[PDB]
Amino acid sequence: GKGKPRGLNSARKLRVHRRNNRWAENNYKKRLLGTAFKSSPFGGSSHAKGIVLEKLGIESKQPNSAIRKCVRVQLIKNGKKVTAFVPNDGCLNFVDENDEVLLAGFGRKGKAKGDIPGVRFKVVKVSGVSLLALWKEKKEKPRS
Amino acid sequence: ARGPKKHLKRLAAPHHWLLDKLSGCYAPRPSAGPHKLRESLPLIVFLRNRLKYALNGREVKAILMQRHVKVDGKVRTDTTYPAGFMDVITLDATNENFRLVYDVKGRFAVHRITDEEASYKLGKVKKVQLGKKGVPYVVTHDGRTIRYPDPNIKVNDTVKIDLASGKITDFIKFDAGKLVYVTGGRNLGRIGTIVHKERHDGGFDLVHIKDSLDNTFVTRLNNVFVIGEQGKPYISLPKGKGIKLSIAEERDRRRAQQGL
Amino acid sequence: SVGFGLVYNSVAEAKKFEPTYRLVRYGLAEKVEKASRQQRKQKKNRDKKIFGTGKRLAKKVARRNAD
Amino acid sequence: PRAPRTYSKTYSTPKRPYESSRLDAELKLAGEFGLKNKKEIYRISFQLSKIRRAARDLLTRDEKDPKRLFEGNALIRRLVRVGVLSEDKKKLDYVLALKVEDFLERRLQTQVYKLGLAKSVHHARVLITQRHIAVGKQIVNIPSFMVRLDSEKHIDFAPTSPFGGARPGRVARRNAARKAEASGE
Amino acid sequence: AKVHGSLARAGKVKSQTPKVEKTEKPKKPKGRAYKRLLYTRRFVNVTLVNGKRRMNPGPSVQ
RNA sequence: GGAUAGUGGCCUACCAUGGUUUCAACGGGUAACGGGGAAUAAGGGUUCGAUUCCGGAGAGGGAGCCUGAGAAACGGCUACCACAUCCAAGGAAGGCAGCAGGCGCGCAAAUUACCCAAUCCUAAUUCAGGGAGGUAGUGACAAUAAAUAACGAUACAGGGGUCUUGUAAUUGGAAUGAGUACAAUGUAAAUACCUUAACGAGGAACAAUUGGAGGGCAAGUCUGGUGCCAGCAGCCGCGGUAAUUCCAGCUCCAAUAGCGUAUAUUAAAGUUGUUGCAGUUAAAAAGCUCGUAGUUGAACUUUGGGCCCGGUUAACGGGGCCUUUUUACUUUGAAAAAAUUAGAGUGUUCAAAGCAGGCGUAUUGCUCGAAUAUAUUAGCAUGGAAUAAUAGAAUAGGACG
Ligand SMILES: NC[C@@H]1O[C@H](O[C@H]2[C@@H](O)[C@H](O[C@@H]3[C@@H](O)[C@H](N)C[C@H](N)[C@H]3O[C@H]3O[C@H](CO)[C@@H](O)[C@H](O)[C@H]3N)O[C@@H]2CO)[C@H](N)[C@@H](O)[C@@H]1O
Ligand SMILES: NC[C@@H]1O[C@H](O[C@H]2[C@@H](O)[C@H](O[C@@H]3[C@@H](O)[C@H](N)C[C@H](N)[C@H]3O[C@H]3O[C@H](CO)[C@@H](O)[C@H](O)[C@H]3N)O[C@@H]2CO)[C@H](N)[C@@H](O)[C@@H]1O
Ligand SMILES: [Mg+2]
Ligand SMILES: [Mg+2]
Ligand SMILES: [Mg+2]
Ligand SMILES: [Mg+2]
Ligand SMILES: [Mg+2]
Ligand SMILES: [Mg+2]
Ligand SMILES: [Mg+2]
Ligand SMILES: [Mg+2]
Ligand SMILES: [Mg+2]
Ligand SMILES: [Mg+2]
Ligand SMILES: [Mg+2]
Ligand SMILES: [Mg+2]
Ligand SMILES: [Mg+2]
Ligand SMILES: [Mg+2]
Ligand SMILES: [Mg+2]
Ligand SMILES: [Mg+2]
Ligand SMILES: [Mg+2]
Ligand SMILES: [Mg+2]
Ligand SMILES: [Mg+2]
Ligand SMILES: [Mg+2]
Ligand SMILES: [Mg+2]
Ligand SMILES: [Mg+2]
Ligand SMILES: [Mg+2]
Ligand SMILES: [Mg+2]
Ligand SMILES: [Mg+2]
Ligand SMILES: [Mg+2]
Ligand SMILES: [Mg+2]
Ligand SMILES: [Mg+2]
Ligand SMILES: [Mg+2]
Ligand SMILES: [Mg+2]
Ligand SMILES: [Mg+2]
Ligand SMILES: [Mg+2]
Ligand SMILES: [Mg+2]
Ligand SMILES: [Mg+2]
Ligand SMILES: [Mg+2]
Ligand SMILES: [Mg+2]
Ligand SMILES: [Mg+2]
Ligand SMILES: [Mg+2]
Ligand SMILES: [Mg+2]
Ligand SMILES: [Mg+2]
Ligand SMILES: [Mg+2]
Ligand SMILES: [Mg+2]
Ligand SMILES: [Mg+2]
Ligand SMILES: [Mg+2]
Ligand SMILES: [Mg+2]
Ligand SMILES: [Mg+2]
Ligand SMILES: [Mg+2]
Ligand SMILES: [Mg+2]
Repeated sequence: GKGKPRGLNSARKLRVHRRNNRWAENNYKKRLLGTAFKSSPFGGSSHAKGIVLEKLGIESKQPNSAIRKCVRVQLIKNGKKVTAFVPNDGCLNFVDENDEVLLAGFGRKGKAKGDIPGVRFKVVKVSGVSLLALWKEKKEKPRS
Repeated sequence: ARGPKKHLKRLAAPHHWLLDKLSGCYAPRPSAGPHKLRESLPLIVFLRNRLKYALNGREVKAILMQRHVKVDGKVRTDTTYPAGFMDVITLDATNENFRLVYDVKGRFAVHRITDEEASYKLGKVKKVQLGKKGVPYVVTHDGRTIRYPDPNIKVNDTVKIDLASGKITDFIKFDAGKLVYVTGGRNLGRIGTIVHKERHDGGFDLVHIKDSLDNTFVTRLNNVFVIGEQGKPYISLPKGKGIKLSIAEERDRRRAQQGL
Repeated sequence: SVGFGLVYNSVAEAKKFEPTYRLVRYGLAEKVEKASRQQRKQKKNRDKKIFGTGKRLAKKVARRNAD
Repeated sequence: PRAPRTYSKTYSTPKRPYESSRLDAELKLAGEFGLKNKKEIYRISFQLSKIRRAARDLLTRDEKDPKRLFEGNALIRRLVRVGVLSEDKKKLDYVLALKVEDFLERRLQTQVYKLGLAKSVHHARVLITQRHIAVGKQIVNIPSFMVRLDSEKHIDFAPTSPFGGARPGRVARRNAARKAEASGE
Repeated sequence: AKVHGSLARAGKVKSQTPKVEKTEKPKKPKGRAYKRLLYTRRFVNVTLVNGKRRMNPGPSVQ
C-alpha cells in the first residue's frame, strides 16, 4: 500500500516523481515556463507606463448594470495594447486621448476583478501626478 | 589574477589579531616574512593594538623610523613585518621585551620576558637535508637555516637558538612525554605532553596530548611544537599556562576575583 | 567630558611627533596654502605633457611666433 | 566595501489583527502602563516570546546539560536583575510562566510613577522625556529604560531643573521677570 | 463584453451632491494622549451597556 | 618526438579502436557567475543570492602581442569588425562594467562637492601619490530610539461625612525640545550629534496621518445627496426613492511618523504529501499478460552461564577475564575564514549596535576581556558489530606440518 516506494534506495524515484507532478501546480508551472516574461502585458514587472488610445465605457456583468469607464493603453516598453479601468468617480475626465498614464494590476493574480469583464489593469497616475491628488483635489494635472 | 595581491581587507584578516569590524575596509597585510601571514603578528598590530603605545598608522612608523624596535635581536624597520611564534621584540627605551606566545583562546598573548630569556629562541626544525659540498643544514619554523647541525636532530624537534650569533645550543628530541605548545587548530594555544603519536602513512599523524590538569585531546603533528621537558618549558608561559579552563569554569573565576 | 591628552618630554619633541593639524590650532605651526585638490591635480597632468625643462619648448612657441 | 553594519527589528506584530477581545486587553495595558502606541506592547510580547522559546528548547535538554546549565542560568540571572522574575522565582520553569506585565512593570516610566516623583503614568513619561528623572549622575530620558532591581533606589529628580536642583524653569523665570518692569521700573 | 457605452455622465453623483463644510472642532490629542482617551471611553467610564458596550450608536433609539 | 615553467592528445608522427550513456549521456533552456549567506520562523521544508567577504570572468566585440618576476593587461601596444573625435582634406587621436557627471532605457536608483586627518596601499621611500578610502550633499530602501502635552482649581452629575474618576472650554500657575543661537565642543577644515547664554505655548499654532465602519473584520438601523444612474466592491455582495456598502457631513474603529496600492515570494497548504495527500461514485488504476532497467526480496552461523576492575545522579552507565574462541551504517575526533545565525559578557543615557570597558591614590596607575556552539553531503582518523549486504572446501585445482 501507499502506492509509492518507501525503499531506502528509492531517493531518485521520489525526487523525480515529485519534480514531475510539481508541473500540475499552477504557480510552479508559471515560474518555469517564464509565463510573465512572455505571455504577460507587463514584462513580469509590477507597473507599466502606457499612452491612452480611446476612452472606453464598458458594460458590467450579471447581476449588475453600470458603465465602467476604462481606457485603451499602449505600453511604452512593450507596444502591447491593453485596456485598463479608471477608478473612483468621474476620473475619466482626468485622462484624455494620448495622455501617457501609469498602470498597475488589479491585485487578482492576473484575473479580472468584479463586474468588469476582461479588464485586468487599473490607472494609477495620469501625466505623472496621481489618481488621488486629482480626485481628492490636492494636486492638479499639468498642460500639454 | 595577473599577479601578487598587495591588499588585505578587514574581515579577511586573521581572527587572532582581534580587529574591530568598523574603522576601515582593510588590514595591514603582513609583509613577506619568516612566518606565514596567516599566522603572524604585523608590528603595527603589536605596538598599536596591543602595547597601546602608538595611536596611529603614521605613529607606528615614527617609532620604527626612530630606530626603536628590534625583533629576534635585529632592528626591524617594516611596518607590516610579520613577527611570529617565539619572537623577541626588544625596545631599549622602554627597557621591556616580549616573547610572542599564544593565549588559551588562541591569540598572540602580550607577554613580557626579562632582559634575559631574550637571548635565545626556540624553533621547530621543519626539514634537515644536504646542501652544497655535502654541508648539512636545518631550518626552523621561522625560516632560520643553520648549518653543520647535530646528527641527532630530525624533523619535528625543537632547537634552542642564540640570537646575537646563531647556531645551536643543545636541543630537545621528539618522543613520549615531552612538553608541547599547540601551534594552531581547535586546541591551539594549549600546552601539554605526549600521550602517543598516532602514525599515519601518507600524511596527517595524530598527536595525543595531556595537560597539567589531566585533559586529553589531539591535533596535527605539523602543529605540535616541542617546548621542552615535561613540567619544565624552555621559555616563560603566561597566566593559565595554556590550561583550557572550561567556559563554565571561566564564569566562576571572573565572579570569584570580582567582589568588595 | 572625556578625551585624550599627551605630556611631551620636550617642546621640540612635540615639534616632531605631533600631527600638524593640531600645530595650527596650537599655534606652533602655520596653515599651508595650496589650491584645491583638483586644481592641484590638473596642473600636474598639464606638466607631464612637457618632457624637459619646458624652456626650449615655450621658445619654439615664440620661434614660430606664439601658439 | 564597508564592513557590513548589522541591525534587527525589535518587535513582532500579531497574526490575526482584528480579534475583538485581544484589542481590549492591549488598550488596558496601554493605559495601566501609559504606553504611546500598540508597538510598545508588541515590543515586549516579542521579547517575551524569544525569552520563552529560549527556555522552551532549553527544558528539552535532559538536566545537567551545560547548555541547560550555563545558558539557562545566564538567563535567570539577567531576568531577575531587572526585577521581572521575582527575587527568587528562579527556575527555567518559572520563566515560561513569566507574563507580559512583568517586563512592563519594570520600565522607568512604570517605576517613576511607582515610588513618588510622578503620581501619574502620563506625568511619569512627560517627566522622563523632558530632562529630569535622572538615574544617578546620568540623565536617562528613555521611558523604556528598564530599571534593574538594585538600580531602583538611585532614581530621583535630576541635578538640573525645578524638580531636582539649580534654577527653576524659564516659564516661571519669565514670569518673575515680567513683573520686574510691572512692579519695578 | 459590449465595449461601447455612454461616457456622457461621469462625475455625476459626486458633482450633483451639495458641498458640506467640515466643522471647526477641538484638536484631538496625539500620541499616548489619544490612547489615554480611548482607555477611559471604553472602560473606567462605561458610556454604554446592555452588554454591547456600543462604541458608536446612532443616538440610541430613545 | 616536439612544445611548455612543468604533467597531459597540449600539439605532431606512427599504431590500436577505443571513450560516454535510462544510475539519463549527448543536446536545448536559463528573465544562471559559484559560494559565505537571505526570506519564511512546529518538525520535514519552500523560495531567493547582480550586490560589503572569498573564488571566477571581463574592460565595445574578437584575436594577436611587447615589457616583465607576474599580463594574453586594455585608464599598454598591433590588426580586424562595430563605434566615434579633431582636421588646414595633407592627416591625427580614442575605449567611464574606475569617481563624478550627460544621453538613452524604463516601474525602477544620489553631487560634475571636500580630503589624505582615519583605514591602508604604492614607491628610491617616516615626508610624496591614492575619486582605493574617508568626509559631506542627495537619501521616508531597511533598522533603533519614540514629542505632539502634563498637574491642579472652580461649576454640575455620580461609588461605601467625603475621596476619586466622567463632563465644562470659566479660570490657575507650572514643564520642555522642535526650532533659534553666544560659545566651546566635534573636524584636515567645516557640517550636524552631545553640553550650553540670550530667545522659544494657548488653540488659531509647535494644529498626524493613512485606511476603513454589512459579513470575512474592529467600528454607524445617524443626517443629507443619488435612484441598477454616478460609483463601491480581493471574494460574498451594495445601488432600480424611506442605501448598515456609492458621493459627502457627523461621529466611531484600526494601526500611527508612518498607513495604503501593484508585483514577487514564504506561511496558511496534509491544495506536491519522506514526514504527509487523493484515485468504486468528487480530479484520477494502463483493456489484458509478458518483461529489461529500477526499486524490493524467508529463515539459520556466540546463545547462555561465572567473576573482576575502575565510573556518574539499588535503577543505570564504562572498561576486562572464564566458559571448546569487505562495504553500507553508527560514535568520538581532527582538519573546519571572518562577517552572518545562535549565544556569554559589558549600563552605547535606553536601545539597534559596538567590543568595548572596569576600578583607582585621578601627580609620570593598576587591571579582567574580545567567550561559546552551527547546515550533520564528501574527505581524513577512530570505537562500535546489531541490522543489510559480500567472499570462502563440490568431478576438491580445499586446509594443515
Ligand atoms: N572624459 C573621460 C574619457 O576621456 C577620454 O579621453 C581621454 C583619452 O582620449 C586620452 O587619455 C589618455 C589615454 O588615451 C592614455 N591611454 C593614458 C593617458 N594617461 C591619457 O591621457 C590623459 O590624462 C593625462 C594625465 O595622465 C592628461 O594630460 C589628459 O587628461 C589626457 N592626455 O586623453 C583624453 C583626455 O584628454 C575619452 N574622451 C572618453 O573615454 C571619455 O570621455
Ligand atoms: N580565505 C582563505 C581561505 O581560502 C580558501 O580558498 C580555497 C581555494 O583558494 C584553494 O584552492 C586550491 C587549494 O585547494 C590548493 N591546495 C592550492 C591551490 N593553489 C588552490 O587553488 C588556487 O588555484 C586555482 C587554480 O589556478 C584557482 O582556481 C583558485 O582560485 C586558487 N585559490 O583551496 C581553498 C579551500 O578549498 C577557502 N575559501 C577557505 O579555506 C578560506 O577562506
Ligand atoms: Mg458573480
Ligand atoms: Mg477587453
Ligand atoms: Mg509627467
Ligand atoms: Mg504617468
Ligand atoms: Mg512613475
Ligand atoms: Mg602590508
Ligand atoms: Mg588556503
Ligand atoms: Mg611524451
Ligand atoms: Mg608538457
Ligand atoms: Mg571507431
Ligand atoms: Mg546571465
Ligand atoms: Mg542563482
Ligand atoms: Mg554571486
Ligand atoms: Mg525559520
Ligand atoms: Mg520551519
Ligand atoms: Mg506545515
Ligand atoms: Mg543580470
Ligand atoms: Mg538574478
Ligand atoms: Mg568580488
Ligand atoms: Mg561600454
Ligand atoms: Mg629591466
Ligand atoms: Mg584580465
Ligand atoms: Mg586594469
Ligand atoms: Mg586586452
Ligand atoms: Mg577606463
Ligand atoms: Mg595644408
Ligand atoms: Mg560612472
Ligand atoms: Mg521617465
Ligand atoms: Mg528608488
Ligand atoms: Mg534599488
Ligand atoms: Mg592617510
Ligand atoms: Mg599623504
Ligand atoms: Mg625630505
Ligand atoms: Mg524608506
Ligand atoms: Mg505638529
Ligand atoms: Mg536638538
Ligand atoms: Mg471609503
Ligand atoms: Mg464587527
Ligand atoms: Mg439615504
Ligand atoms: Mg463595507
Ligand atoms: Mg459614508
Ligand atoms: Mg506544504
Ligand atoms: Mg523520515
Ligand atoms: Mg488533495
Ligand atoms: Mg471519476
Ligand atoms: Mg496508455
Ligand atoms: Mg548577534
Ligand atoms: Mg533479512
